[PDB]
Amino acid sequence: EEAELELLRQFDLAWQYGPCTGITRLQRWCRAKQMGLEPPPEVWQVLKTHPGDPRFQCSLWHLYPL
Amino acid sequence: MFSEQAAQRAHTLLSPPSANNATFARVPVATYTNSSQPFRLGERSFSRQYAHIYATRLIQMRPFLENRAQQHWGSGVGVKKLCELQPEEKCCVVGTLFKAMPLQPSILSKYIHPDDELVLEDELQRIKLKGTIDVSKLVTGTVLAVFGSVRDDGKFLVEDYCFADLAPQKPAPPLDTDRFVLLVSGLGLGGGGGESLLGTQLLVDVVTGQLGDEGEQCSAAHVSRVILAGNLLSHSTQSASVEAVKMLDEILLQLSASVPVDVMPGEFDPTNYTLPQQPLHPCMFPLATAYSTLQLVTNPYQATIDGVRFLGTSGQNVSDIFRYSSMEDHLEILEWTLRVRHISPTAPDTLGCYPFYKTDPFIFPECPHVYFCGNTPSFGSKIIRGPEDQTVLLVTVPDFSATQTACLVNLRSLACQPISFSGFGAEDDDL
Amino acid sequence: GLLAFAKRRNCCIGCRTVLSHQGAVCEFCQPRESELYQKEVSHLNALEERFSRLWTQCQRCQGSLHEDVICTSRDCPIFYMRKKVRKDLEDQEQLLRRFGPPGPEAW
Amino acid sequence: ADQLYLENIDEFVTDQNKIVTYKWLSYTLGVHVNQAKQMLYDYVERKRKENSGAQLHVTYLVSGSLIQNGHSCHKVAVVREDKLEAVKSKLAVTASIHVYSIQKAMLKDSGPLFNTDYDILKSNLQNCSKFSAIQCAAAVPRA
Ligand code: SF4
Ligand SMILES: [Zn+2]
Repeated sequence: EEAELELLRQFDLAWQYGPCTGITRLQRWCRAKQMGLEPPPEVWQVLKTHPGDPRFQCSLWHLYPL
Repeated sequence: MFSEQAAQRAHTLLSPPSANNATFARVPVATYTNSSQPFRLGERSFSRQYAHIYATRLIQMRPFLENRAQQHWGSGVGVKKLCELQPEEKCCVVGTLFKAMPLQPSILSKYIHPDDELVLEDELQRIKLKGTIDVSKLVTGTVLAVFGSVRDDGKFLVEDYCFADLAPQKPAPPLDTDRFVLLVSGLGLGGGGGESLLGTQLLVDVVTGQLGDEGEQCSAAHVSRVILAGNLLSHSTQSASVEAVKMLDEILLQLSASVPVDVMPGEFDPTNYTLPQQPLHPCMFPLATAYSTLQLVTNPYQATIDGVRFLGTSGQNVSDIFRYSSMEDHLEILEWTLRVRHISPTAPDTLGCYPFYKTDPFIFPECPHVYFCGNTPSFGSKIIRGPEDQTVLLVTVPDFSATQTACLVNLRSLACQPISFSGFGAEDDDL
Repeated sequence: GLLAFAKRRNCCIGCRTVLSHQGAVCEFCQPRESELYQKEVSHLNALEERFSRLWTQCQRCQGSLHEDVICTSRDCPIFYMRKKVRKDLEDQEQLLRRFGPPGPEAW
Repeated sequence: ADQLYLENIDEFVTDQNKIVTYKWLSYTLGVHVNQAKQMLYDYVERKRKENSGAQLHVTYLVSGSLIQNGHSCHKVAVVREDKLEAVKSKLAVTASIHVYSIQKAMLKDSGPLFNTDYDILKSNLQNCSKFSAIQCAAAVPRA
């Protein structure tokens, strides 16, 4: 923790995985894996050792009335 | 085809009564498969934004255009991203169009104007385009490859450009005895004349087996299916619609007695507005839901009718392209839609759709044997060829309220013949 | 405070009578149901047409068609008029699921 | 036998002053459709050979192929009593001729010939494939 919260914030702004501020984080991870762009096997291995926490399993701007 | 065989016998009906009159049987429909499952929407969550659709469209359409620009311009390839371009160097770019037209209405008849620009756009930035390219034949939303160089004013000079093209097509088995399929569109129940009433009556009387001699009754017994394609209730003004569903229920009862029927929603029909239109709710048809020969489908309809695979719409993509382009011929617009590998490229920018996010479903994944359209103002049909062994029959279905014309498609020779109905009017040839 | 402790009583679409069970129509106003389905699907149809004209206008005012919109401009009517149609559509879509589905979906 | 439907038609047409299509005369007397067309042709031939000056008007149906501009279409028309032979000579192939209706006093357009068939359908709604030449098998009330 506090290092796992920057890896996800770095996965969320890389443009080669998609334009993602409307959906979940694991849905975008599996969308890129289907098309197989290059999802890395570390943004998966922190979404498995946690429960349904809203500060891991949510996009950066999931507040913010946009 | 049909009217050739309809005279192949003897004529009995200008005669006094007899002991027996012949009867027949409807031909079996021993193979059918609906494969329109990507258009049936079970979850239907809104609250996304329209940027997930363009991104997956580009990501899926990119290798087709790379693989065609290789064999269309030589394997000494120069394909490059839009940011890595050096001034005055020959390269190929794969991107998405955006047509910048004024006179397109904002929130607060054709719409093409003598000045309007094209812009090639990728995920990161844009660039303007001039040179040898058509300014008014192309529409916003087409994905294409292009050849040229970055000039000094930041613009781009285009020499030639290529589209995605036709998809592969497996061959169909040949048939033994010819089966026919009837296509109708746009009855317009609610307003549109009284000659349309006798035309609708004569049409259902011919197909059900009430009219004509043993020739017509032998030939209408071979018609295997009936497809009704959109715009069933033409409406004069919304703000009438309650009394029309009663008559549509009666007509679908009189057709569900003999044939199998498939019913599709249209531009005015009680469904949603976005483009994968969902089937009609059965609570508006009390009488016709007694029989299991009536079926209710959606907008984009696929099927596999006796080996031959069909795909069609109710004519909402073709008229949308007709609004914001310069082409007039509806058969040509249908073939152009086939050429860019997308059923409706102007969506979403001037034709609304659902906000998908996993995969764009309007990209052709295979090639259909028949490909029809909806409520077009006149009949037309054609055969086109692919680069590989790919042949496609293209039909435009007329509108019944004005022309009173339907289409018969043979399933063994793969040809289309018009059928027209006309009772006599207030006609007196002595004035 | 108290607003969270809802019971969410269902109501008849025809004559507004609260009752046990989830069916949309009332037993006295059950026959007239095709007309009550006809009514309100022409409302869902007009909310669908308003969602799409607004959420693609932000894409042309922003410049790009491939990246997210971030503009909370308090002097634009576009902002917060694009926020309420999501909820109107959320509500009007759920009122029509009182009626069954018009077909299967797992075939 | 013959006098049965001959007198029935002679009281339906000339006394009650009605308009008799073949489908009305097959829902009244419970007859097959082709036999009803043959009945109407029998009546018109008898009463047009007897007298030649009756108060009797006929309307027929002509169907068959045609070519307008290359393409082969199939034209089906409900025609009056004056214009039959010209419509027959415009066509290429002929495929169906029978009788459609008879009248007492002449109409102006094809207006009431839909009203009659519609109204006799309106009360007779559980049977329309009853006197039909084509009898399918999978269409029986199940759902
Ligand atoms: S909310 Fe209004 S100002 Fe902001 S991008 Fe949309 S249209 Fe433009
Ligand atoms: Zn009630």
